[PDB]
Formats: sequence, structure tokens, C-alpha cells
Amino acid sequence: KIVFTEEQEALVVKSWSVMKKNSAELGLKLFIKIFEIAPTTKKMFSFLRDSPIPAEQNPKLKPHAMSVFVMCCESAVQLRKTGKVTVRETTLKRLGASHSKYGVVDEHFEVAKYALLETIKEAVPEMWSPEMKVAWGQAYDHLVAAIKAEMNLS
Ligand code: HEM
Repeated sequence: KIVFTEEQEALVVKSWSVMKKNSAELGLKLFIKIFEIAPTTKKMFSFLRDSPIPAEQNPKLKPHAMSVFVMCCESAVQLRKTGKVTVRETTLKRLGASHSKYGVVDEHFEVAKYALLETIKEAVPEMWSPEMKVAWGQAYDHLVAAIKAEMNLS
């Protein structure tokens, strides 16, 4: 259980409500960053319907990137309310299984975090601050800690 004030929830929730308006562009930007920092991640998205696809063309990118934002936002709300992330067990186990199936490791989560933080920094420059950065980072960290615990565990 951590301290997470409603001020902190509000930074995440309010910035997301702004960014949500251009979420198509934003999700693309997120993956373009990740793909640049670590091109090996491209091959996690290089096959669609049992056939090669260039990873940037993959229709799962935008809903995937959307998921990252939405679930961090939900996690911010949960942290403030309960001091922890709680994802219904079955969905969490599935999230664990899905990521480990695709060979996602710590470094990928670290690269995505850095990329997520930079995309936010650039999407909402007049809301950006060290505390904004802490609030999204904390939400991401705890979400990923929960998913990881189902990647380690069987
Ligand atoms: C906050 C962290 C993350 C969240 C919330 C998230 C969200 C999701 C969701 C909802 C799915 C679909 C799960 C399913 O239907 O079983 C998924 C699958 C996937 N994710 Fe993530 N993800 C995260 C981090 C990452 C990272 C860092 C990578 C690698 C760069 C990654 C790569 C993948 C891959 C390869 C799949 C499988 C997609 C497919 O089935 O074609 N994820 N993720």
C-alpha cells in the first residue's frame, strides 16, 4: 500500500482527458518511440493472422497503446482510493500469460515507461511537471508490478 493523493490522481486523470482527444496520434507516437529505442520489439508485432506484417502497420498497435493509457489511468484512481492496484484475477493472469507468451521482459517495460513519460511530456507541455511525472510513473510501476507477478508466477 502506498500514499497516492487525489492531487496525484487528478494529474493523471486530467492529463489523460486532454490527451484522449488525440489518442489515435498519441498511441502511434508511443510505439514509434518504443520501436526506435528498441527495434527488437517490432518483431512482437511483425506477424498478423499467421503471416508477416510490417509492425507499424499492425492494427493492434493503437488499441494496445490505448490500453496502456487507460489502465494507467484506472490504476491511478485505484492507488489513490486503496493504496494499491487491483486487477480482477482472471484478467491479470491473462495479461501475464499474454506478455510472457510474447517474451516481454523487464527491459521492454522500462523502455515503454520511458517512452510513455516522454509522449505525455510532449502531449501536454503546459501540464508537465516533476509531480506529473511521478504520478504517471507510480501508476505505471504498480500496474506493471501486478502484471509481472503473473508472469513470474507460473
Ligand atoms: C502497462 C503495461 C501494459 C499494458 C497495460 C498492456 C496491455 C495489453 C493488453 C490489454 C494486451 C492484450 C491481452 C490479451 O488479449 O490477452 C496486450 C498484449 C500484448 N502486449 Fe501489452 N501491455 C503493456 C505492456 C507491454 C509492453 C511493454 C510490450 C512490449 C513492448 C507489450 C507487448 C504486447 C504484445 C506482444 C502483446 C500480444 C499482442 C497480440 O496478441 O498480438 N506490452 N497488452
